[PDB]
Amino acid sequence: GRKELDSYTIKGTNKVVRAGDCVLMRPSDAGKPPYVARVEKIEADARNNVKVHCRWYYRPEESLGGRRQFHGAKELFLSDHFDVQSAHTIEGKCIVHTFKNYTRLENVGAEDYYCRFEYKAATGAFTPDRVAVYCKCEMPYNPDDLMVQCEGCKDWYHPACVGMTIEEAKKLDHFVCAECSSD
Amino acid sequence: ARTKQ
Ligand SMILES: [Zn+2]
Ligand SMILES: [Zn+2]
Repeated sequence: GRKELDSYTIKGTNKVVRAGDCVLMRPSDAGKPPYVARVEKIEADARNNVKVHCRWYYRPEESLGGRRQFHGAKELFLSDHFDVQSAHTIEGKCIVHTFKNYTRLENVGAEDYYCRFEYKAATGAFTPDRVAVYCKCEMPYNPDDLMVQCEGCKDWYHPACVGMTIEEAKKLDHFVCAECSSD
Repeated sequence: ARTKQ
């Protein structure tokens, strides 16, 4: 049979894994960046070697559409793929923030990830269905991309989309869109 | 102005 375990400590590494935490898993293949899974259940086998029940986060590439324009570098999709893996497969814990708490980060580390979509793998479906769009390029926000906010419309714009490159945009003390100064 | 990162 199997006992269910409250906590796992990885490799005496001062790191404690509990259900609900997000962790990284070594791929067998050398090239790949580590997989990112949410631990849902920890349990010890009959012979007392530990195993974990996993929900997978999908990278945009694994996903239906592939990486898109607005998909950030650390975009993940919570899947509905489940699995079970040896807990020796775990390397370190990582964090997968909500979109908003990601945007709030003082600065991003390899540790840090974010998710704004649940992705059904068999149907290829995405929840939610609607995205919010910005600028007059009218694209969804990509956190990697720098955006500036007019003080009139208080809409957000890409510097290039309004005809300035990034480092003058950094210089702007005050910004008003051209559409505010017209007609 | 206010920027987003
Ligand atoms: Zn734009
Ligand atoms: Zn404006």
